[PDB]
Formats: sequence, C-alpha cells, structure tokens
Amino acid sequence: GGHVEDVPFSFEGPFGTFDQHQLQRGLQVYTEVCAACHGMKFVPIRSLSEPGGPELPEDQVRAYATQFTVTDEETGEDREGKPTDHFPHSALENAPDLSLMAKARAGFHGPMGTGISQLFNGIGGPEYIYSVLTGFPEEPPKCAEGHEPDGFYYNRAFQNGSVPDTCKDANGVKTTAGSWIAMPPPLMDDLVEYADGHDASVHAMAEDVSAFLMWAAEPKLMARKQAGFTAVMFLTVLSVLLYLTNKRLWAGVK
Amino acid sequence: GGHVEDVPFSFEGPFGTFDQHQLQRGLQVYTEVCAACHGMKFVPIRSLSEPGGPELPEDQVRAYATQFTVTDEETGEDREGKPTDHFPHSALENAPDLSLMAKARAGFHGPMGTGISQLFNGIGGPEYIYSVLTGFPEEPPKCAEGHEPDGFYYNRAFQNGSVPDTCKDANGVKTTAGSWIAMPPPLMDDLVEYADGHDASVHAMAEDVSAFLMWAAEPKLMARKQAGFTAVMFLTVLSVLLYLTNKRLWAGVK
Amino acid sequence: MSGIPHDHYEPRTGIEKWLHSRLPIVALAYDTIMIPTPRNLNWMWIWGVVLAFCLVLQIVTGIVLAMHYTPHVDLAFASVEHIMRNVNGGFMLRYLHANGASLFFIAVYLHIFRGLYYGSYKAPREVTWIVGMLIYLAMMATAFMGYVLPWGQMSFWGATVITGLFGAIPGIGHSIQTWLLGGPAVDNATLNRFFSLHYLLPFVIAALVAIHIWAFHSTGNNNPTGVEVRRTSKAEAQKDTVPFWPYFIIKDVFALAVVLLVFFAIVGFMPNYLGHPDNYIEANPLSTPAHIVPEWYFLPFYAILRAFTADVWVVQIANFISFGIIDAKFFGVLAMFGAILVMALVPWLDTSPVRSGRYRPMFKIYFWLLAADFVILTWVGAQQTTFPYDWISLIASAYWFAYFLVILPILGAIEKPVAPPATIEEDFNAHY
Amino acid sequence: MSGIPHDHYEPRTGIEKWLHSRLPIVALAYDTIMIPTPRNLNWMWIWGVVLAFCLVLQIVTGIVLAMHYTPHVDLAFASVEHIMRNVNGGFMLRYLHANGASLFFIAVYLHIFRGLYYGSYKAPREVTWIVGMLIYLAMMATAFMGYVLPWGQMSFWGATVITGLFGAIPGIGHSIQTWLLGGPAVDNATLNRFFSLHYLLPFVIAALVAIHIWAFHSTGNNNPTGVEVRRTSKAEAQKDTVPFWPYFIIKDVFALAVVLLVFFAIVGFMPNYLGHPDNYIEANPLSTPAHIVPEWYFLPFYAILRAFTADVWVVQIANFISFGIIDAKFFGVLAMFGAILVMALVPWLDTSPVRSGRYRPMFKIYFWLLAADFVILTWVGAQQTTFPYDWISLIASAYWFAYFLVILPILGAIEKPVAPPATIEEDFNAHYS
Amino acid sequence: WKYRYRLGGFASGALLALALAGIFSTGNF
Amino acid sequence: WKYRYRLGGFASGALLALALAGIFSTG
Amino acid sequence: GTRRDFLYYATAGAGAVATGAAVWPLINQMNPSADVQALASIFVDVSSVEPGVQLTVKFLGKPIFIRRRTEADIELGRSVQLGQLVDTNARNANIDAGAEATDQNRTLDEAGEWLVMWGVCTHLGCVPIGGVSGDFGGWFCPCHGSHYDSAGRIRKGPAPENLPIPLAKFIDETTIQLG
Amino acid sequence: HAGTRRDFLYYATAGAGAVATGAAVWPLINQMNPSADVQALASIFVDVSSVEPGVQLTVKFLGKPIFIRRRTEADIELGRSVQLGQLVDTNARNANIDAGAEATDQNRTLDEAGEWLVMWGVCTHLGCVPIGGVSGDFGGWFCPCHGSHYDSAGRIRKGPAPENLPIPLAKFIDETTIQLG
Ligand SMILES: CCCCCCCC/C=C\CCCCCCCC(=O)OC[C@H](COP(=O)(O)OCCN)OC(=O)CCCCCCC/C=C\CCCCCCCC
Ligand code: HEM
Ligand code: HEM
Ligand code: HEM
Ligand code: HEM
Ligand code: FES
Ligand code: FES
Repeated sequence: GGHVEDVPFSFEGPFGTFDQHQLQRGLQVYTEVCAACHGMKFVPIRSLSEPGGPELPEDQVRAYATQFTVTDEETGEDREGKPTDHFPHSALENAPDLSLMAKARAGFHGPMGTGISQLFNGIGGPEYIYSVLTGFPEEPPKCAEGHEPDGFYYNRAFQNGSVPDTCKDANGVKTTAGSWIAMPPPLMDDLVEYADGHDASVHAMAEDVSAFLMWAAEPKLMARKQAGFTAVMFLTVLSVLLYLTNKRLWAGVK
Repeated sequence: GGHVEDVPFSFEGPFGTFDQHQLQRGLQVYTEVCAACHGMKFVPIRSLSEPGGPELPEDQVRAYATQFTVTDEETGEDREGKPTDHFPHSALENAPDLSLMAKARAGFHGPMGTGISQLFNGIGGPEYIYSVLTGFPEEPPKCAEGHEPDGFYYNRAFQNGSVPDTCKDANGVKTTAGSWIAMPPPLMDDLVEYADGHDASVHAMAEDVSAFLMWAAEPKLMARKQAGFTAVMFLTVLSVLLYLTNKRLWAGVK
Repeated sequence: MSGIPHDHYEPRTGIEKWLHSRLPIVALAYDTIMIPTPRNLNWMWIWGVVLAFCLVLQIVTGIVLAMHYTPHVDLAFASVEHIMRNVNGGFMLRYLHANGASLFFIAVYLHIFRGLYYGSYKAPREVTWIVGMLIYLAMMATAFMGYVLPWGQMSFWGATVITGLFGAIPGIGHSIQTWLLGGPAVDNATLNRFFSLHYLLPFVIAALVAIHIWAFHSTGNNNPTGVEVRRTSKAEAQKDTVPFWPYFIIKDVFALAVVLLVFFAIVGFMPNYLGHPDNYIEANPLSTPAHIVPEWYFLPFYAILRAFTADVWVVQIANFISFGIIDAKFFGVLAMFGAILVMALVPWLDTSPVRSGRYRPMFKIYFWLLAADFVILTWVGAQQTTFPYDWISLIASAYWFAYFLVILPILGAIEKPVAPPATIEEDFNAHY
Repeated sequence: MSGIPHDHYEPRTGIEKWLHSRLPIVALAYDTIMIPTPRNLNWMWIWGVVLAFCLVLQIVTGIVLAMHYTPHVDLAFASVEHIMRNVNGGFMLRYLHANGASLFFIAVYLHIFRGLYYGSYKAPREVTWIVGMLIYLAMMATAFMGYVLPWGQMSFWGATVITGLFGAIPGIGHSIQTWLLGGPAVDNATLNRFFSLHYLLPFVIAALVAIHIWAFHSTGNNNPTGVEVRRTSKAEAQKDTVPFWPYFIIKDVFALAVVLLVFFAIVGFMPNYLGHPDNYIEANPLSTPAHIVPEWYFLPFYAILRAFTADVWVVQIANFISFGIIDAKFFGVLAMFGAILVMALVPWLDTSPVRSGRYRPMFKIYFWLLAADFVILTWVGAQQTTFPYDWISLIASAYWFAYFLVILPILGAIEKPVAPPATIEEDFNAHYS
Repeated sequence: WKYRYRLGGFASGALLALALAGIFSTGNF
Repeated sequence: WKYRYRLGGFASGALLALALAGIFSTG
Repeated sequence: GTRRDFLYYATAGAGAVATGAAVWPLINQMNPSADVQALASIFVDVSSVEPGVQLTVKFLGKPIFIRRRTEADIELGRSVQLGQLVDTNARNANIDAGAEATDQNRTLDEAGEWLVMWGVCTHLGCVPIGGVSGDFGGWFCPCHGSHYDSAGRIRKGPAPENLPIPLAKFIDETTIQLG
Repeated sequence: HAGTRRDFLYYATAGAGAVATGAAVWPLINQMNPSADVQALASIFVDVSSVEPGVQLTVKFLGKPIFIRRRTEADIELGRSVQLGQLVDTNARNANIDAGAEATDQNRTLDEAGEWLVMWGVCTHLGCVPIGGVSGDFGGWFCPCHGSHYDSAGRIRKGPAPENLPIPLAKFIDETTIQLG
C-alpha cells in the first residue's frame, strides 16, 4: 500500500466511534456505485440493523434486501433477497470482494521495517481506500504518454499495477509514485445525491465509503473498545490491590 | 425385512471372496437397468479399476465414465464424466441412493431380540436386496383385489410400505407378509444380454446385482478379511508365547 | 510408597545415578511397577489393564481419524465414507474405533461388577470408587458425542432425544437445552461443539485414570479374600504378596492378548454386528426411522427411562405430591440419572463390615440377581414398549433401585457371614 | 523433594484426616506450594507464571474456538468470519488467542534469556533445560500449525514455504514432504491433519510443563547469585528462604495482572498490529503475495535460514566436500535446526564453573551481544534478502553459532570471575538492611 | 464484629470493581 | 558365548510370527 | 490490625471477579448466535393436497405436518370425551390459552378436514410415525412409544402434551400460510 | 532344536511382541500418505479442434492449470521467427526431454518433429496463470500478475525476470488431441 493521506476518521483512537449518518451515506454510495462490481459475500444483510452500525429499521433492511436476486441455496429457484442472505459475490470476476479490504490493506510502513509508523497511525486501511478513490489524476504522468496500457488507469495510490517500460528505471524500479490500475475512476462530482443535502464531493463520498468499509470489516469494533475499557479497569483495580497486598506481605520480612 | 431369502453368496464367510465376473455382471445390470433411477453418489467411478472389484482395465473405466456428464466445478457447465468423478445422484428424487444400501438393511432378526440370527447369518443386506428384487409376485394377495393403491406395487419382502385397510388389521397389525412399494417390478427374463452367454434369468441377474451392490457397500472387504487373518495369527502366536511365559514364571511361585 | 514393606529403588548405573540425583522419574516408575501385589488375585483383576489398552486405542484411533473427519453437516457423512473408502487402512481404523468403544464399555461393566462383588468400593477405597464413577460418566459423555459425529440417522435422532433430556428439567431446562444446541434445533453448531468436546474429554478421562491409579496405589489392591496384606514386616508381606512386575504384568498382558484375539476376529470378520444399519442412512430431519435403539451399552438406562410411563403408580404419586412439578418425563429423567447416582453411593449404602462377597452367603444371591437384572435391562432396551416388556422393564428398574437402597442396608444389619481366612498366604496355600 | 529442610503437611481437620489417609493429594499440593524459595529472586522469575497462565488462556480459547471453526478449505475462512461476526464475543476470543500466541512466545524468549544469563541451565538443572527445549519445540510446531488453520494467503503460502524445507533433505526429503502434506501440495488433507495435530499438541505441552515443574521442584530454584540454599539446617534454610506461598505467589500474580493489563490493552485497542494484513485475503494458490513474512517469533530462525546461500564461502566448501549433497538449500535447513540444537546443548558447552553471569565480567558482554543479535535476527528476518540485509543476516547468524560453539567454551578457560557472596542471606541483607 | 471486616472487604471489592467498569462504559473519560 | 540363546530366541520369535501370519493367510 | 485481612479480602475479591468475568464469555459463546437468532422468523405458504394423506414441510429446523383427514378421522364419532384425555389443552397458537382439547379446537377448518401441527413429539422431539399407526389412530412415536390420536392428542406413553398447533391460516381455499 | 533355556523363550516372546508392535504402528503413519489424491494424474482426454485457441485449454492437471499446444498456425511460425540468441531463460529445463539444451525453440516439444509442446499454466517464478489464448505479442502468454510476455513456445523474453513457462511431463498425444498418461 502506497503512502496514504492521513484522513482523521471519527472511529480512530480508543474513544473513536462510527458516525451512523456517515455509515448510512457510505452504504448508499456503495449501493448505487460499487455494488455493480464489488461483492460483500461475508457481510450478512441483517447486519445493517445491528447495534453500532447503520441501525436501519428492520422493515427498511427487508426492503433493501428484496432488491437482490438470490439463487436459493436449497430450492435452486431464484428469489428476492432476504435479510438472512449475505450480500452477493462480486459480479465482475476480477473485482475484489470488499468485506475485509479495510483490514486486508496497510497504508503505513516502517520506517526501516520497525513498524512504529503502524504503531502510531494504525494499519491505515480506510486511509488507503480513500487514497485509491482520490488517487486518479486529471491526466497521466508526463512520462510515457505514448505507452499507457489499454484498459488501465493511472492511480497515485495503487502500487501493485503494471508500469510501462519507459517509466521503469533501468534497475526495474518504479519511477512513478503510483501505477496503472484496471479500476476506472469510480467517483465523480455529485454522482450520488445525499437526501439530507450533505456534501456530495468526491472527497466526502470517498470518506463515507471508507468508513462504511471499515464498519463492514469490523462491525463489533465498538464492543471491542468497550470490552477493552472494562478489562483495563478490572486489571487496574486488581493490579493496585495486589501491589498493596505484596507490599504489606514483604514489608514483614524486611 | 422379515423372512429374507438366505441366498448363498461367494463372499460370505471368513474365506469368502468376490467373483470378479459376477461383479462385472452386476455392474452391467445396474448400468443398463438400475442406474436409470438410482444413483451411487459415494462410489468413485475409478474404483471399478481397483483390486478386489470388477478390476476393469483403466481404459474401459475411462470409456465407461464418458457415458456420464456432470456440472463441473471449474466450468459450471455440463462436462463429460471422468474416472475421478463419482457416480451421479439418483435421477428420480424418490429413489434411495444405493451406495450403502447393502449395509443399511438387515435381512435377519432375533430370535426374540437376541441377535443370534444375525450372529450366524450376518446382517443379510444383499440377501434383502435380492429378496426385494425377487419379491414382486404375479398376483396381489387378493385381500384388496379391487382396492390396492394405484401408484404402488405389492412386494412380499418390503415391509415399510403402505397397506390397504382391507389388508390391515386393528386386532393384529397386518394380514400380508409384505407391503406395497412404489418401485415397479424392475427385472424381466433376458432383459440384460450377458455377452458371456451367462444365465440372464431374473434370479441370476438379481444375484449378480446384489453382489455388485455388496461390493459397492464394502469395496475393501477382501483387505479387511486379510488383515483379520493377519492379526488373528499374530495374536495367536503372542498369546501362546505369553501363556508359556506365564506358566514357566509362575511355576517359581508354585 | 503403598505402606507395604518393600525395597525402594536404588540407582546403580552411572546414567541412573546421574538422572536420579536430578529427577526421580525412574524411581517413581520402579515404585509403580514393583508394588507388592496380593498373590491370590484371579482373572477378574485383568480388566484394569484391558481398560488402559482400550483408552490408548480409542485415543490413538481418534487422533488418526480426526485427521480426515470433517465436523460439518454437509461433509461429515461424506468424510466418513472417504475414510472408509480412500484412506490407507481407514476402513479398519474406523471399525477398530467403533468396536473398541464396545470393548471399552464391556471391560468397564466387568470391572464394575468385579468391584461390586469383591467389595473393592469399601473403606478405605471410597475415593478410588468415586474417581471410577467420574471416569465412567466421562466415558458415557465421550461415547455419546462420538456417536453423534457420523451424522447418520441414529446419530441425529440420538442427538435430538438426548438434548431433550436437559429440556426436561423444570424451569431452567429450556435454557440448558438451547445452550447445548446453540439454537432451536440440532444443527451444525451441535455437531461442531460435540466434535470439540469428544476431542477434549478423553484427556480428562486420562487424567482421571492417573488419579485412579494413584488412589489404588495409595490404598493397595483388594484381593478375593478381602483380608489385607500383613503390614508387620517385609518377611510377612512377601509371604502374602508378589511383585507386580513381572508376574502380574505378564499375566495381564497374556489375558489382554487372548481378549484381543477375539476383538480383532470380530473387527475382521463381523465389524457391523454391534452397530446399527440405520446409521448408514444420512440424517433426515423430516422423518425418524422406525428402529430407534441406542448403542447397546446405554440400553439399561434407556430401558429405565422408558419404564416410567405416566400410568405408573409411583409416577402418579410423585406428580400429585409435587403439584405437577414432576411428571413422567421428568420422573423418567430423574430415574435414569438416579440409576448411576445410587451406584456411586454404594460405598456408604453397604453397611456390612465384611469386605469380600464370597463370605456373604445371602449377598451372593442378590448380587447375581443384580447381574441378571442388568442383563435384562440391556435386553428390554431393545424391545418395544408393549406388554409384557413394560412390566419386565418396570420390575427390573425397581429391583435395580431396591438393591442399592434397601437390600444392601438390610443385609449388613442381618447377614450371618462366614469367617474369612486368617491370611492371603493361607488362602493361596489352600488352593496351591 | 528438594532436600531443603521444610515442614511436611499434617492433616488438621477430620475431613483432612479422612482424605489424606486415602489419597495424599492435599499433601502433594501443600508440598508443592509451600516450597522454600530463595529470598533474592527478582522480577525475571515472574515469567514462568506468565507462561503457565498463557498455556491455560491458549487452551481454553482454542477449545472455545474449536466449537465454531471448520477444518475444510471451503469453510475454514468462512467459519473464522462466522466467529468474528456472529458468535458472542467471538471477535475477542479470536484476538485473545492470536495475540496470546505472541504473548506466549515473548514470554518464552524472556524465560530462556533469563536462564541463559543466570545460568539456570547448569548442573544439576540440565534436565530442566532439556524439558524446556522440548516444550519450546512443541510450542513452535503448535503455533505454526495453528497459523495454517485460518487458511488465508499467508497461512497457505507460509505453509507452502515451510513444508518445502523438508523437501530439501536429500533422498528421503521428498517422501517426508509428501507424507506431511498428504500430496504434492498444501491442500485440504494438510489443513485437516494440521488441525488435528494443533488440537493434540497443547496437552503434550501441558504434560511436558508438568515434568518441567517436577524437575525444578527436584532441584530447587536458581537465584541471581547462583549460590545454593544452605542444606545444613532448617534455621539456615529459613534464613536463606521464604515459602513460595504467599510471598512469591502474590508477587507473580501482581506481575501477571500488570502483564495482562497491557495484553488486554493491546487486544482491545490494536489487536491487528501483530498480525499480517494479507491473512485477511482468502488463500489464492495461483497468486503469491508480494512478500511472505512468517510471523515475528519465527523470524530469527527464518533469518538464519535465508542467511546461507550458494554465494557464501562456507556453503561453497560444504557443497564441494559433500559432492553437492549439501546444497545451499539443505545447508540452510541444517543451520536453521542447528541454531535451536546448539542452544539445547548449552548445559555442556559452557565450561565455566561460576553459575551466575552477574559475577562473570566478560560473559556479560557476549550475553548482551547475543541479546542484541537475537533482536537483529528478528528484525532482519522481515527484510528483503538484498544488500546490505544479506550481510547483516549472515554476520548475525555467524555470531549466533560463535557464541555457543566458541565464546562460551573459551570463557570458562580465560575468564577471571568475581567471588560470589557467601550466602543468599548476605546478598538479601546487603540490599534490604 | 470481626467477620464484617472480612465480609465488608468482600462487599467493598464488589462495588468498587463494578462501579469503575460502569463509569468507563459512559465513554466520556 | 553370551547372546547365544537371547539373540537367537528373539529373531526366532519375530520371524515365526511374520511367517505364520503371511503364508497361511495368503495361501 | 484487622484492616490487613480487610485489604486481603478486597484484593481476593477483585481477583475472583476478574476471573469470574473471564469465565462467563466462555459460556455465553455457546448461546444462540445472531444468525441462529435471525432464523427464528420465516415466511412461507404451501398448497393443497388430496384427502387421506399428509404432507411435511420444514421450518425452524423441524417438520410441520399437514394432514387432510379421512371421513373416519374427521368424524371418529367425535367419540373422545374431554374427560378421558391426558392433556385437556388445545395447545393451539391460533386460539386463546383457555381453549380445551376438543376435536374442532384442534383442527384448522370448521369441518375438521384439515389438521396442521408440529410433527414433533412433545416427549423428547422425535417425529411421530403417521399413517394410522398406534393404538388410537393418529400417529405413533417410535422413540418411546407415545400414542397420539387422530387429533394429535396424547393418549398413552411418556409424552406430557398434545402436539402443538403452530400459527397458520388459509390464504385461499387451495393454500395455507404458515408465516 | 531350539534351546530349552527360559531366556530363549522370553526373548522369543519379546520378538513376537516387537513385530506385533511394528505391524501395528505402520498403518498409523501410512494412513497419512496420499489416498484419493494419487488419481490427480488423470489422462486429460479431450475432443479435437484445429486452430490453437480452439482445442487448447487451461485445463487442470496435478491440481493446477496446464497448457498443451500444437504448433499449429502461430506457434511454429513465431517459433521460426524467434532466435535462440533472443531468448533469455536458457536450459531445456524439461522432463519430457532427457538432457539439457540451450534456449531451444523445439525440444521444448514432446517430439523432435516438434508438433506439440506443453507447459504449466501456473507461471511459477512467483505464481500466476498468465493469459494464454495465443495472446501476447510473441504469440504466447502474458502475465497480469507480473507483466512478462511469452513466446508461443512458452518461453520468456520480455518481463521483470527470466523463467520459462515450465514444462511438465507429457506425451502420447495420439488422438489428434489433448491426452496424458
Ligand atoms: C487452580 C489455581 C487457582 C488459583 C486461584 C487464585 C485466586 C486469587 C484470588 C484471590 C487470592 C488473593 C490474595 C490472597 C492473599 C492471602 C495471603 C496469605 O497467605 O494470608 C492468608 C490470610 C491470613 O494471613 P497469614 O497467613 O496469617 O499471614 C500472611 C503471611 N504469612 O488469610 C486471610 O484472612 C485472607 C484470605 C483472603 C481470601 C481467601 C479465600 C478466598 C475465596 C473467596 C473470596 C473471593 C471473594 C470475591 C467477591 C467478589 C468481590 C468483587
Ligand atoms: C478408564 C477406565 C479405567 C481404568 C483404566 C482403570 C484402571 C484400574 C486399574 C489398573 C486397577 C488395578 C487393577 C485392577 O483392579 O484391575 C483398577 C482397580 C479398581 N478400579 Fe478401575 N479403572 C477404570 C475404571 C473404573 C471404574 C468405572 C470403576 C468403578 C466405578 C473403577 C473402580 C475400581 C476399583 C474399586 C478398583 C480396585 C482398587 C483396589 O483394589 O484398591 N475403575 N482400576
Ligand atoms: C474415550 C475415548 C473415545 C471413545 C469412547 C470414542 C468413541 C467413539 C464412538 C462410539 C464413535 C462412533 C463411531 C461409529 O460407531 O461410527 C466415535 C467417532 C469418532 N471419534 Fe471417537 N472415541 C474416543 C476417542 C476419540 C478421540 C480422542 C478423538 C479425537 C482425537 C476421536 C475422534 C472421533 C471422530 C473424528 C469420530 C467420527 C469418525 C468415526 O466414525 O470414527 N475419538 N468415537
Ligand atoms: C500451545 C497453545 C496454542 C498456541 C500457541 C496456538 C496458536 C495459534 C495461532 C497462532 C493461531 C492462528 C491465529 C490467527 O492468526 O488466525 C491459532 C489458531 C487456531 N487455534 Fe490455536 N493455539 C494453541 C492452542 C489451541 C488449542 C488447544 C486449540 C483447540 C482445538 C486451538 C484451536 C485453534 C483453532 C481452531 C484455530 C483457527 C481458528 C482461529 O482461532 O482463528 N488452539 N492457534
Ligand atoms: C510452557 C512454557 C513454560 C512454562 C509454563 C515453564 C514453567 C516454569 C516455571 C513455573 C518455572 C519457575 C519460575 C521461574 O523460574 O520463572 C520455570 C523455571 C525454569 N524454566 Fe521453565 N517453563 C516453560 C518453558 C521453558 C523453556 C522454553 C525453557 C528453556 C529452554 C525453560 C527453562 C527453565 C529453567 C532453566 C528454569 C529454572 C529452573 C531452576 O531454577 O531450577 N522453561 N519454568
Ligand atoms: S421422543 Fe417422542 S415419544 Fe419420546
Ligand atoms: S509468474 Fe507470470 S511470468 Fe511471472
């Protein structure tokens, strides 16, 4: 993963939480745009009503579910989707499944492999997702304008792509910060209308989907934070009372 | 099934073995007649070439497999059968799978719940199969001469079937020995042309196919008996040596 | 060690002395194998070694089979057929594990009835008896969950019935049932957790067996006379006893070998006789087979469960006085557990001072009646619930309970026992 | 037991009379827990209790997870998602188990380096050291097989690399690899047998730990001075010792509570930091990740493995003299095992009679070099095998062998140790006057 | 009497552990 | 000389088990 | 002073809770997971059948019976008086909880032709074998020999309760909703 | 005769117990050897077609994709239009040939007549299945995972690193069509 813009998402840090509205916006954008190619085969549709997620009402989740056509795993007949179904697999064969992409990508590295950057900044998966979505320039790098691979697009964040020979340094080393990706620039200004009138810039939509994809990768992050706090409190109290008991005991021998 | 015919089969007893030619005849009978309705989803077709079975040449098994065609996992589409494929599922959903039928049925019972009949006669599985195949009489029991079910056929070996209330008893349970089975009488004399010129009577074909289904249920009966003999010999030698050791050792304590 | 006068281990080889000064593992092993053992033991004492063998066999075959089984309701039956059909020796390994569970329950029923006859549960041996009861309960759970694993028709409907038993507990029972199931029905959650627990519990059984061995070493072995080894001196102890190695090690290994000759003969030539054909049918939640019969070692308890129908007078009384809190369902479940509970309490219910039953001329009768009753309970378990088998099973269950709760307390108050020998040496000499 | 004068258990209450006469389990427990322990132990003696806890944590979380995981390639990753997503607390149970493996390995490395410094491997404790090494090897195998179980990209390709090492062994290696895998390649038979063996080995580890605890109860604890407790009398023994309960039980449970406070902070607020993100990608046997890194506690041995190549002079010599039977691949595999073996043999390689490194003024330098070198191997194992990391890896690997095979044998001839204090009581009173 | 110092210890530990975990469940630091 | 009977016995008992389990079961 | 063992019990308390709070999740993870919770409600509709035979339909992991009873079984003289049953409750989700175990309160229709039930024996959950098995018509449970009459009412054996009637209603004369 | 000695008898019993052990252990480790997997070496018979992307298939063998390629209408032409000195990855590196050869266009083939050649679809120097279909401008393959292009002969010239698309055991090829054995 290429070096990301350090987006200040609201869920970061021990007290960070998901904004339900931002999650709903990201879900909307995913539904209107990304679901054309990317699946979420590990995400159960019923999770849309789960506490700490979008918390859509159950009838609205049911309405949402019915838009999908599901080959019934027992009947073989095609039917409307149900909340107990998962999101479809990726319709486009080479589009990666997004159920875990916000965990399956690191945006921060090193320095020198020491990992301290990931220690402070976290893994940076949402920031990577945002950087890819924001990473299509208005025009290619000035080098090798005659050699762009057909059917691919330059992205500043993507590092796994093909690179023209003319852009490779003689050592086989990438001169460009980015590389060419098969993903066409997916977002466009005001592409999705937020009914509340929220900002529909590409940056806003990219952030909202990055937050939604973070929730898709860790729906129970909130509960993990709360268990973390309650455990830390129990072990703090236990630590202090054991320290005082140890001190009282060992004072008796010296 | 009660009062199954105790057919002598060559594989019976500890020295019993499969007749390879009887197995090939049973395979032919199954393939031409029975395989239309029933399947053998647990039997790998390649096993027809393996020792102790029909032991067909691998090129013949490959030709045999090509008669099938299967929805291959990699192509998602109908693809001609290969020896690594299994036999197909039952084409008629009503018809049970035969892969284990010769083990899943008891022909012998009691006396008086003691299990001694099974202790001498064995489980009676292929004997039960033969009795069911041979079990269709020429004439119904005449208790429901105008009153028997239409979609079902009386069989004197089958016990789980429906019974007409004129044949049924409240005081007892059931007048007739058998019951009515949904399977039409499957065999007819000379229905299968044995290229060997062997007897193709209903009796002979029923024996041959029952032996084939026995091999289908226990394809390694031969190896199991060989291992039985080997272990019995080792434990006999060890038991005699341990007896003489114990006697010569305890003769000191006298 | 045991309180029998004995020679302690003495390291003599250089490596022996180097190790013994650092870890007395060899000293403990020597003490374990050299324990002075009563010389008058008969063939009923072999079953402890056969039980250890059965445990080792079932563990090792489980571990091997666990490399190929798949604990999923779409794959379990197919993976068992894969074991039966493709794996090198897999058919034999599976028939070994399946018949070994029967061998194991045979050896524990003979070990139990030995202990009951010779009074091996009496003081000071109540603790080794209790550890034995824990071992037996763990074996029962292990074998049940193992039998659920093939996901045949019998596996599925057994898993259904047995989880219903916990549902029978008034009030909380539905919670325990749904916690065992993980849901409203037997499904993949049940199979997968039953696999995990069937893997776990044999190691618990092994640790309990280790504690059982330590317990009986700590008391010393009982013997057919029930007279203790003379503790006075080495010279007297050596007359009453002989070292366990080699004499009884070789005796037990001989008996094990001759038992396994029949075991491997069965596994070779008739491995399906003890099983159920219906478990070769894939589980079908929509139709129960017409031959619902537990694996044979559970049949006495299944018989006791079935014996108490709602018309049984004691059940009606209990239902009345409980104001409906007890019913035939819950009464039957309580009885089916009481059958084991009351057997665990036998060290305290037997009031008699005399240890060995062979000097108890009335006790012999009720004991052999109990053994016949246990056979009847096994046999009635396989029969239908119609007349007369309802009466037979009810009478059998009543005698089972009456033996522990009435007959044993009375006999110790009224029996006129014979005088046992003065010493084990005397008995051994009298028999040569 | 240990030879230290001590009070045996006597049953007090009637119930204690009834049990103790029948089964001395309470007596054994008392004799274990009341063991007289040197007064001068420092915080480096906590790690055994941390390890004992970690074994319980791993066992109980594994058993819980084993109720929900499915060992099949079509279902394993999906069942791990089911754990993360539908099971009550299943996310925490997984993260606890995965980070608890790292906790377990850092604790064993601390416990080993404590032993290496204070000389707890020396006579009469060689058996305790050997049992420790067996425990460590069983942990290594357990953790590897466990890391294969989730069947991500890193699980599959790491297994494919590591199982490839057995393929290096001349002649038999192809048979050994095939028997391990159950085929030519990492596949469902590998996942299922690895699941079975991963369930099995924790109980074998627990048995070895029981033998380990019996071994040290059979020798008594070492202490920072290396000076043994006075066997002469109960008076002198008590002057040198205090009972393990309550003093050191409460000390170690306090230190455990602090270690678990930091562990649960990690598990709460950053559980994915130790993991590898590519293991959130399903195994794709066609498409290798850009860089396969085995997880951190394997890296120093994987570093040693990669550090030797046909470019290396000693490898060229080994190839020449072996007629190419020792190719660089098998040389590297032999080195990777030799690194663990030579640490196992350390009770016989350190010739010096002085036990504690505290009094060995030159040994301290080479020990702290070995510690830095272990850190360098851990870090270099993650780096790409180009210049200069090839040099840093080769030099570190060479120093690892040079420490056990050369420096330790020579120091026992050359070193001029300080004189230890006369007794543990003196050393204790010197701090706590 | 004596036991209420023990039991009061028992009770004191209970409320203190629960209350502090409750406070942090308000998430307001 | 020593190991006359001990070694000879061991090999005899081993081979005999291998013989009588093989040939009579196979033939 | 005694504040020593005050402190020692406070630390012991913090300990026993820290362990106690660790143990409960190991139990609660076996309670029904949110997917199994979600399957607790399902919608389905099922069609017509000839008289004298029964269907079966899966729901909630268990069978639903649908029998269209014979003339002999819709009538049975209605001979069973309410005072000779074992269980006198209708066990019917479609009517009040004070309903009695009467033939018409068991059936779904007014004539008594249509009887819809859980196919689950109220003893321990086995499927009762139907046709006209048992000694009172109706069904017979093979597992412990409980007998149900033609109305699915418990007559003999270990079962405590009549076969429960799920929430179900006709949509058309040809089909019946279950959810 | 055998000796009358007791220790003779004792050691004979130890021998019988030793072999009764060894014959019991071997099945427990043998079962871990391949079982159903040995039939992964299937015969891969297919119906014929002319034209290279017609009959030729990415078909799975040894659990992994393969290419079997008649040098029909592009591969022999381009094979007769790429020099041995143009290729990078040199040695024949081939199991169906007996011994090495430099950068050879044929002898990658089953036959010295060189009418069929075969290679693993699983491009193995890292891991990919490069897109065949005679595509890539030497008429061979190109790798989306890695960016190499391949000779129609299955041999590397352009790309980050030189390894040829590797050659498995194949022959017989008799029914005008894909076959293995
Ligand atoms: C299988 C391994 C299981 C391990 C379980 C460990 C559990 C730890 C949880 C609590 C233990 C906490 C520390 C207790 C320290 C006691 C120290 C001690 O030895 O003294 C006992 C001390 C007497 O002192 P002396 O022996 O005379 O002098 C000491 C110097 N010779 O006895 C006491 O009066 C204090 C005993 C403390 C409680 C012991 C019983 C604990 C059982 C249950 C209590 C838990 C209640 C929890 C309530 C929940 C509250 C949130
Ligand atoms: C895993 C199964 C078991 C094993 C491996 C085992 C092991 C042993 C062994 C080796 C002995 C000594 C030799 C002998 O008496 O045969 C023994 C004795 C005994 N066992 Fe078991 N046992 C098992 C189960 C049981 C059970 C289920 C019970 C009863 C509930 C039981 C109760 C006893 C008793 C009372 C003794 C006699 C002890 C004495 O003589 O002092 N054991 N056991
Ligand atoms: C106390 C020792 C054990 C007992 C009494 C026992 C009993 C059983 C029984 C009765 C079955 C059913 C077999 C059948 O009839 O089809 C079974 C199956 C099974 N057991 Fe065990 N078992 C034991 C140990 C183990 C262990 C330790 C493991 C795991 C390592 C294991 C793994 C399995 C598996 C995978 C199956 C299903 C495959 C099969 O059919 O064999 N078993 N067990
Ligand atoms: C020595 C103690 C143990 C160690 C060091 C250990 C280590 C590990 C590791 C490192 C993983 C990979 C975690 C990941 O990154 O996904 C794992 C997974 C796993 N372990 Fe363990 N383990 C231990 C004990 C156990 C036990 C006793 C079981 C019981 C069967 C078990 C069952 C599992 C299962 C099912 C998985 C895969 C599912 C998952 O947790 O992700 N483990 N183990
Ligand atoms: C499962 C992991 C292990 C556990 C639970 C364990 C347990 C223990 C415990 C409780 C102690 C006493 C307290 C202490 O000294 O910290 C101890 C000491 C010791 N351990 Fe371990 N150990 C483990 C692994 C190892 C390893 C990997 C080694 C090194 C190869 C090792 C070598 C030693 C030595 C030399 C001692 C000192 C013995 C003495 O002082 O006489 N242990 N161990
Ligand atoms: S389970 Fe249905 S009658 Fe008992
Ligand atoms: S792996 Fe495709 S040529 Fe590089």
